[PDB]
Amino acid sequence: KDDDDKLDRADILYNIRQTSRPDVIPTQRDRPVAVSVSLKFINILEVNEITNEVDVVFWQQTTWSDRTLAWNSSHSPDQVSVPISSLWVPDLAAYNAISKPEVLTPQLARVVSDGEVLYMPSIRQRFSCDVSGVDTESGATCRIKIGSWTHHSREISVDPTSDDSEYFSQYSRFEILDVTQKKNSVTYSCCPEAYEDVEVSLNFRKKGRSEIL
Amino acid sequence: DDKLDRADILYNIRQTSRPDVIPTQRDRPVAVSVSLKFINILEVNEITNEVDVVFWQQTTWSDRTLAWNSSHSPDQVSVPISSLWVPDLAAYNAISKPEVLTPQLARVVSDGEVLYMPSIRQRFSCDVSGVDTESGATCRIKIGSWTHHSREISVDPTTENSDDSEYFSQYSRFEILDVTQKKNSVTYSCCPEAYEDVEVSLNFRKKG
Amino acid sequence: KDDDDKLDRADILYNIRQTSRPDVIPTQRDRPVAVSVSLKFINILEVNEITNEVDVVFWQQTTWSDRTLAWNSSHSPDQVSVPISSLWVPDLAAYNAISKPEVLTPQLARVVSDGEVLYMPSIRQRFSCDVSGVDTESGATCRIKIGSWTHHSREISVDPTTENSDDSEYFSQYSRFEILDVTQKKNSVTYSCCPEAYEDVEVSLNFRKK
Amino acid sequence: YKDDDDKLDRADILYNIRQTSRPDVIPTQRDRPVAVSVSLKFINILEVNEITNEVDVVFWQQTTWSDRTLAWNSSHSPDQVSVPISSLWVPDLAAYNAISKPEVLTPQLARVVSDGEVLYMPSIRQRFSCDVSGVDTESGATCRIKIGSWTHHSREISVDPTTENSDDSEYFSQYSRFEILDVTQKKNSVTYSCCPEAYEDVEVSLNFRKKGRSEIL
Amino acid sequence: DDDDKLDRADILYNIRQTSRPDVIPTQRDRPVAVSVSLKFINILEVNEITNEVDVVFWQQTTWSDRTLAWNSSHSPDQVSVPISSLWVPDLAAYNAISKPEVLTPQLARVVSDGEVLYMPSIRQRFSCDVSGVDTESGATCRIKIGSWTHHSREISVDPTTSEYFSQYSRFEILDVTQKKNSVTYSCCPEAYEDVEVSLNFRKKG
Ligand SMILES: C(=C1/CCCN=C1c1cccnc1)/c1cc[nH]c1
Ligand SMILES: C(=C1/CCCN=C1c1cccnc1)/c1cc[nH]c1
Ligand SMILES: C(=C1/CCCN=C1c1cccnc1)/c1cc[nH]c1
Ligand SMILES: C(=C1/CCCN=C1c1cccnc1)/c1cc[nH]c1
Ligand SMILES: C(=C1/CCCN=C1c1cccnc1)/c1cc[nH]c1
Repeated sequence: KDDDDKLDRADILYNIRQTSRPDVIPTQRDRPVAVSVSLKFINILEVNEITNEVDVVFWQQTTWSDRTLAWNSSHSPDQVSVPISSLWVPDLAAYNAISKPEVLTPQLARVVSDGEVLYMPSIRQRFSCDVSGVDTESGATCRIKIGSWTHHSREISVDPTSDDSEYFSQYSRFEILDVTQKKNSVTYSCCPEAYEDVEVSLNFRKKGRSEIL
Repeated sequence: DDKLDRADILYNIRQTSRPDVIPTQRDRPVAVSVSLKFINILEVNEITNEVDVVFWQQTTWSDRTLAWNSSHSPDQVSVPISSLWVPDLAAYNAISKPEVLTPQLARVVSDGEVLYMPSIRQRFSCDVSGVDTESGATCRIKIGSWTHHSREISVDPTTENSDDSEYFSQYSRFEILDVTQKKNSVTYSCCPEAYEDVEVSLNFRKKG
Repeated sequence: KDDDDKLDRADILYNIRQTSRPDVIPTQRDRPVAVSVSLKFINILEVNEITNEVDVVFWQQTTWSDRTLAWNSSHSPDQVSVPISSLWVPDLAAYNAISKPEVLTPQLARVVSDGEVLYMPSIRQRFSCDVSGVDTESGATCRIKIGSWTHHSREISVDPTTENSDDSEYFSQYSRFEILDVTQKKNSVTYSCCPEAYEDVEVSLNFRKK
Repeated sequence: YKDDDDKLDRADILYNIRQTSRPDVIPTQRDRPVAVSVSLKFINILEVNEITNEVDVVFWQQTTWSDRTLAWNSSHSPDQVSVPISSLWVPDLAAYNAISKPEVLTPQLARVVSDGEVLYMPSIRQRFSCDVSGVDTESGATCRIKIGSWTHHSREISVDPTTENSDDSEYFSQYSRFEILDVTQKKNSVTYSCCPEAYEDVEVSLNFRKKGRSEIL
Repeated sequence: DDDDKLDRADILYNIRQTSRPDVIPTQRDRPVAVSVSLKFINILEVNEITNEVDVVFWQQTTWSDRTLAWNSSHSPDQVSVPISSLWVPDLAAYNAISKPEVLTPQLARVVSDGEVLYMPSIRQRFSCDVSGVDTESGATCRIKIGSWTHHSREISVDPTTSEYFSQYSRFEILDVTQKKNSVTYSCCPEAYEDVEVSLNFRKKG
């Protein structure tokens, strides 16, 4: 009932900008920042079986908490939209991306009165992954690994939260069999740091395939 | 055309404008009217079900806090959109960034109405089958606020049906049979919020 | 003889930045701002007769006046270069452009002591226009329509030049195409919905494949 | 390590770095050149054009140097923080044979270590003019990439390799059309007969080949 | 003294206090003398159908601004400076058909005597006669570089009075000339001083 009180929203934005530290990780209770990531695939635009590359569009549902941003919403809006330039956002990258992430949507996040932040850009991006079997019944399984680029596991944990039937375009030349998203840890022989990431396994295949029976 | 009046109006708008806060008046959602006027259909890819199009995105809404008495001053001024709140519209089936081809200025009217109408080039995933037939193809584009649900913003059409004869290029390979624009509400199973959108059905065919 | 007086130039630039209102149309008295636009074609890069599209490069000579910027040049520079971010510039758009105007050149304008402003970017841009006849002796005639995007005729008037040429001084000798004629006609656009009229110049590019 | 998640500590370190940092001045200590270490970890080879002698590749550019004025005592505070590169001096590296801008695929953050070490490792997609002859043979092609400071000569910046040899097995995509045989990185000093200054660069030699070189037809 | 950091910071501070990035550094009420020399690095994406060519070149650009000079008897002789802190000539390739792609860090060198050197590596496309590219006589590209907005009374742009070209280009250079040229248009009285660069090349073989 108080959502549409403009002055209240303006004051909330003011409060957020006073407290927000866009360049500092919001670690609370001496624990790493728990970042949840879930990709909702919207389309598969191009796949190349020779080069093992895919071109896809997905909604990157990204959530985390910063309780320093919280406010009492007993008589004020429960949520507001905030430009991400005013907020800290996780420095996520896909390890096997071969193009820049192209953000297709307005760069606004939602901040909830309990301090939860939700940012969900629609991203088009190209990846190097296993496209073998895309023209078969069992299809291909393209794996995409996403994690913090510069923050190791003691600082940020990136965690997962389907056939994406609610999201995936019915007009794609491909169809999604299954999308699994699992916790994964990465370490390199040179160095002690581990990186937490989510491994997204996209199992898909070409629609209306012609087979030899 | 009184320059000092215009400068003062712009000053006033910038003193009052809150570019990041939705202009909810009373305790109601912001009513955003959107109407796409198609100008060109550049490419139609039957292999991939994709279209590349150019359209004017006629967008209007009110912010009465911007209003002024224009009895003896200009009725409207042009304002850079960076000085204004503008709705965070996005097309759900866009597969490229909206490319704005025109100067990023809005008109503000002395009654507080704002008109923003970018020319946009953008690619979409949609049903392209039938494009070379009498019935044509019907490509549906859903547009709405990306982050504001129905209690905060309503996105509504103006003209429900039009052949865009005043807008669409006579030199295109294609012709417009009908552009239908209707209110549409989207909810996802995961969450309670609804998003109020305009569903734009672009029915077009290859000229022959 | 005072053009290269550096302190003079710095002071002129200072004065312009004190006076200039980059977001307000420089209307003088009770009249629209008169804007002249002349396209000088450098090249025609690609033409598609099936889709009726062209890819061109041109110098967009744009002139207007803001008398509030004028100064007494009797013992100072006649002109200076000014970043366009410091100036009001006409919000011109090509109504049949199908790509963003790509500016190839430094974004500087000239301001003359009498208040004339000249901005002439080199632009690469694609258009939807009539390419029919490009392979004939008479060639194709592609019309490019340019006017203010948000200012109607009471606020900005776009006045065509009286020039008639094949742009021999500008156009690449090595283009696959040849320009037969480039002309401009004043035109006014109105839509049935609304009373406002928008002034434009229609630039007619008559060209053919060599 | 126990203090890594102390948020106020991190904010204060960032403030300190921003008070001390001179983003446009080389961090010369004593009167010695800034020692810049560079190591390219190749991830993908996207395109190899045998007609034109061009390659399009993705690599992680591991770049390290020291600015001891940024150091702090981390006995009871975070050992490292992430910092936007706009707040830091970064070496003005360029590849002499690049034919496209470096496209940075990742967030533009560096790590600053409490001893003053800085680590910046962007993933970069870039195109190069190099020798691709032999890519379809057993011995492969060897594409050499020369990287150095664009405007600082050897008295001001030295650009040196880290690891001499590797097949990048931990980094290179197993799904590429190509496979890496060896990546060698050597110091190289370049002077032009016109002028006296020398530029101290790294020559990166990427020896790679197409998989499945024996085809039917 | 070159690697004295505080000295370098102070020089940068001094340059920024005196630099007027938007005002031409005309001295003695004479035009700014800008010297330009292109070093060709590569010839790429040559299209014989469309008569277009990509070139990569280092654009060696020098001029002086004596107000930037300092006494370097006990301090650095030279420093690197972001070009945003300096006036730089507004050079353009008048005839180019693509945006210049600057491939290198946008830093200039400032010498203690006030000399400035800026040398971007640039990739850019041009309209050229490519018809003879596979013949002994070859193809020709003409590139005209000058100030975009400053005429000859304000800026003079003159040519400076195998080490660089890629050994892996498909093409080889037959000749390069870089000549003083003054460009005037029938419509208007101003002349623009430019360097006319003629690049003659052919496919190897
Ligand atoms: C660096 C990694 C691995 C995980 C991805 N990000 C980073 C990173 C770390 C720090 C700064 N920038 C990027 C690395 C892996 C081996 N040696 C260095
Ligand atoms: C999010 C949606 C759906 C409507 C489009 N915008 C949003 C959105 C909402 C909030 C922030 N950014 C985008 C969503 C989440 C689960 N399911 C859909
Ligand atoms: C708007 C037009 C037509 C001329 C082009 N610019 C505008 C415009 C006007 C105002 C703001 N932004 C663009 C329009 C509206 C209905 N019919 C045409
Ligand atoms: C310039 C060189 C050497 C190659 C690398 N960088 C530079 C450089 C030097 C200074 C500023 N910007 C670039 C040069 C000049 C004549 N010959 C070579
Ligand atoms: C203008 C030229 C020719 C040389 C290139 N720059 C300019 C210029 C001059 C002023 C501002 N912006 C560009 C010109 C040529 C014929 N009529 C006008």
